Amino acid sequence: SGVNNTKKWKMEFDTRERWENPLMGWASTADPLSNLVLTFSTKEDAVAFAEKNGWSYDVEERKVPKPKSKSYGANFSWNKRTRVSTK
Amino acid sequence: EPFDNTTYKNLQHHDYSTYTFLDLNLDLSKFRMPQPSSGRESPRH
Repeated sequence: SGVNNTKKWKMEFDTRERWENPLMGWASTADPLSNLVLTFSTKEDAVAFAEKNGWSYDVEERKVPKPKSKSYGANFSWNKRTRVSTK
Repeated sequence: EPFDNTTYKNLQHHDYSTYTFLDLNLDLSKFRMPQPSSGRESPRH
């Protein structure tokens, strides 16, 4: 339920092939940018960094939890369906 | 009638039975009043 890993923007790259090493079955790759993850404070900063480095990018907007109405009293409503049958 | 303070007058409970309490509530039904209604048969309705 923590939200501290949702405070900063990231940049990642497309996933590419990983294959089994014939000897030991490990996961082998030829993608040098496989584990490259960059951190940014803002979308504008990230887009600028990608543009100057000549990478094509897709931006996905932040999904923020919507504010909600929370009432402990509603659990004991007289005429509503919010009445809980168990605590 | 003369004031006597030397007897225990609550001796009826020595005769009560298993179904006594609920039988008396049955007899008390006629004396009640129309109950109030939420507006739905149950919270799950």
